[PDB]
Amino acid sequence: AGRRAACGAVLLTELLERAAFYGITSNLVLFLNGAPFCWEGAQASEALLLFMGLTYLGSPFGGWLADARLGRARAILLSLALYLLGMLAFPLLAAPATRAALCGSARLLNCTAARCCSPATFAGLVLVGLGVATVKANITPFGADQVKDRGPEATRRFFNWFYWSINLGAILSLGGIAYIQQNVSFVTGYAIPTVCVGLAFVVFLCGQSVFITKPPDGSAFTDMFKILFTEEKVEDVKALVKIVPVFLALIPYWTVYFQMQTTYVLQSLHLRIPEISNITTTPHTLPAAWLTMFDAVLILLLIPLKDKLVDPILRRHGLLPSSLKRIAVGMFFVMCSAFAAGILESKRLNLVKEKTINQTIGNVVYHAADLSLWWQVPQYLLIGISEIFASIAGLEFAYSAAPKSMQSAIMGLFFFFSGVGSFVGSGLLALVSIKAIGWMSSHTDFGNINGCYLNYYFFLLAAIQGATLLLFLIISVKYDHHRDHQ
Amino acid sequence: AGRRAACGAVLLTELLERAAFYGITSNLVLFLNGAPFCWEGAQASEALLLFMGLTYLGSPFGGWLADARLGRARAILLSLALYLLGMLAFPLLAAPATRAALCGSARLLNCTAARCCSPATFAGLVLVGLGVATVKANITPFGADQVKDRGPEATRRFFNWFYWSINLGAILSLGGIAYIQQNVSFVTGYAIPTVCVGLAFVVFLCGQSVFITKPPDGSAFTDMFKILFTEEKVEDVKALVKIVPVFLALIPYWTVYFQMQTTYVLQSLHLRIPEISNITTTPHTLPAAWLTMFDAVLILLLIPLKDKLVDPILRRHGLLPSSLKRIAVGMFFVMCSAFAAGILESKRLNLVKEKTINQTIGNVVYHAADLSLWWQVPQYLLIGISEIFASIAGLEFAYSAAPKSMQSAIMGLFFFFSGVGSFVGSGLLALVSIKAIGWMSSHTDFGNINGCYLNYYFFLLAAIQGATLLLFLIISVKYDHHRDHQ
Ligand SMILES: CC(C)C[C@H](NC(=O)[C@@H](N)CCCC[NH3+])C(=O)O
Ligand SMILES: CC(C)C[C@H](NC(=O)[C@@H](N)CCCC[NH3+])C(=O)O
Repeated sequence: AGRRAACGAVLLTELLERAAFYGITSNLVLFLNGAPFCWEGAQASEALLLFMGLTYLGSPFGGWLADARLGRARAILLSLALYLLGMLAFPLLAAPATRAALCGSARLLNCTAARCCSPATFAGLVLVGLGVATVKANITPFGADQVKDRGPEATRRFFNWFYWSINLGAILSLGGIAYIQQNVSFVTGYAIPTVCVGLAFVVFLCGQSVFITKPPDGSAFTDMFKILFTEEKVEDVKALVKIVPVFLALIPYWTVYFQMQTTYVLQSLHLRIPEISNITTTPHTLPAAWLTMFDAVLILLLIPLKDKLVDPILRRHGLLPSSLKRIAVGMFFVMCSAFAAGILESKRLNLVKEKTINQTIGNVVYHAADLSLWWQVPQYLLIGISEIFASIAGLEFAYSAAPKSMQSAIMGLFFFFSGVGSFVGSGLLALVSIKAIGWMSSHTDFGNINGCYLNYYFFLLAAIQGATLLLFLIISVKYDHHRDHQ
Repeated sequence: AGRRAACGAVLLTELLERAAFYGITSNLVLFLNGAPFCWEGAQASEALLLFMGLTYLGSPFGGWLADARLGRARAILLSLALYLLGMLAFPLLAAPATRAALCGSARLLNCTAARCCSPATFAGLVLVGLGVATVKANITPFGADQVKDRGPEATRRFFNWFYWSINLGAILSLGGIAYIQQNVSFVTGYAIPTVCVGLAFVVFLCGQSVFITKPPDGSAFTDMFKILFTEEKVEDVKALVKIVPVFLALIPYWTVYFQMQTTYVLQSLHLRIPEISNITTTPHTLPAAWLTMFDAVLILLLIPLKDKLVDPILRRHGLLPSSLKRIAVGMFFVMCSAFAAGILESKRLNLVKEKTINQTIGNVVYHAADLSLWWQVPQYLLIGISEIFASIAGLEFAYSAAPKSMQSAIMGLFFFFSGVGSFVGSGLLALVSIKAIGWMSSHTDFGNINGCYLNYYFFLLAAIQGATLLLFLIISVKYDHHRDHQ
């Protein structure tokens, strides 16, 4: 022990940061379709798409800022400051007293009659995305540096609870904050994540007195020679060009898991959801963020079992000693869950032809089938086993396979390739929606999937995941042969 | 080279042996339901079940005979002699001139009116099964001993063409011999496999002059001490008790692949099969052995591609150096094929509700769907990739992981555990047919599956295969750690 405070402070900072981030993405589309904006669905979705795109693209640049110029701690503080500065825009816009201060004074109430307060919300989204980008690429290596002098097992044990805190903040946001934004006063609904950001900044500032920081290395990126003589700078390029194919093969894995995360909630919208006695009935409604947290809850339950039972057994039996093998196991569980979801959708698509029941979730009617929502339990347990096997392993791999000088930059490139996979998954979803292929071609997301073929999409995702699993297993052997052999 | 004749003779012997064996099992049920016997379907199926059971149970005993008493070459010759002696019973029974010599003189022609010539056919089946049992357990180690002094790569290359010859004899039997037994004169239909057995015996006798044999070791099994001091006899037990869990975990793999081999042909019976111009039309009919060889043809096509392209690349890239990893890859392909077959059956079960077409294969009407048989091409290509990855690897593993003194016995135990898996698969098929579970509960095999749920059975087989794949991958690491480390 001894360094328990330096880890707890980073865990709390990441928890609050993820809570605020999943608060801004849980009801942003519904907020843009409201009194102050009255935007259309296309632009409302494009706003969140550009937000996540800036978050993914900005992430590497945040690592370069934390490595070449700043010390990866002042970088986190500055990024959290820019994050908090952009967080006030949403409560200031939702408040009628300050909506006049932001831009004009929004008159449109029933959306009877092209964007209002566009620069304000766009600057807020840009600053929030850049803040999340610079934080996520610098919070995992700086957090793992607190226990780096104890061995890789300490970093893995820390990353376990790091992921656990990320999906306890996500549950606290999607469960509590989103329900507040959906049914009760909205100004406080957006003010709570801002308070979370402020508390995270304060916690990091107080924890700076016990953190073990590293001085910046400015003359590290200028020595990326590409024409072929100081030493220890050649190895930083040899250890960098060898980890690129791993991320390239992980891109389609991100594609499959992001499309699965979207389509799983989309399918959960079309199942029989039980009514909470007096929480989702009149005059309130059930938020969709709970259907989204249906998999963070399982992860939160699962992680303590892996850290206490699975990891010691696998360590004392010599099973899965490297992170790449755990990533392969996670991808196998991902394709298994995709096949299970395809089976469940094939069974569900036969029930909607006979009888459909109407349910209201997002103040909209969904024609669900006569099938309990708890039938998604196996398909969610499988992705729960996969993320605790693939995501934590990928994080500790990006932390360990990176050079000592370039860590935040490599983590930012990891998140950027994850975002590239997400965009490839969006393009794949748009590809199967053409007139040639009738799979998922009724309308855009959050609609009616009774006329679509989601089981075929799940089977295609499973086949793709299996192919990229074989590819990753092929390239994993070619990479582990240079870790302790060459 | 230099030893090309000693390998070609064993390949031809195995080819003819497998051809005769797959000739006796292609139309045995239809033969027992005919003029000389007029048996019922239950006893006709029980006869083949007991035949295969004696084949599987007898296999280890054949290895003990080839190791403790005989020299594994005289054992093969004696087993082939007993095989040929039991092969004459079927042509002698089918011939009207000798049917009176066998037992009485069978009068029942239209089966108007409890077994006729029961001792004759039972003794023939018993002797043929014991012959196949003693041959299969002694033909692979004796055949692999011709190239054992060149390295494991030579044994793997030999086993490739060994499997290729096994499924070229199977095609020559199911394609040519079964079509002769189905439409044209039946006496010659059963006399052809007997000629094949005689030719195999003659070929082995002529090739005995170039085979490299091993003297028998009688004092090898008496030293299986189980209470706990000559050396090299303790290692023979340590290398024997360690390979038992591998076979125990391979048992459910055999269960899944035997049930798949049965249900794949059963599903192929319910698809649109094109008519050969003047081969399957009046007055002839399409044999089911061709629908069964639909996967041996693909294997025959695939094997030369693996021996010439896949193996050199995997060798020069350090990929899959052990047989257990290839077995795991084969099991992964098996579960992938099971999922694909489940998808295809889910698509097929929706077409039979609208329109069904009638087709005659075994002189019986099948209500097939309006779906081409060539849609089974992916599900058969996957099992083709699996067998060339799992079966050859399992054979070379049973040959290499066995002690030098006990090889045929270990191969016989391998085939016995395969048969145990087959019987477990039969019990599993009988388990899902209870009144509680409506999966495959219309009737016995070779019937109507339009009222059954074969897609659910395929999904269950896929889940079981994945579970046993994870188990095998877990136990594979615990076994490879004592090959070159301990
Ligand atoms: C791999 C990264 C990009 C994703 C990771 N996701 C989670 O932690 C989820 N378990 C949270 C669930 C909320 C929506 N389904 C992350 O948070 O960074
Ligand atoms: C693993 C052993 C027991 C099976 C093996 N099977 C084959 O070779 C098939 N490819 C033959 C196909 C004919 C019926 N589908 C064997 O022959 O021993």
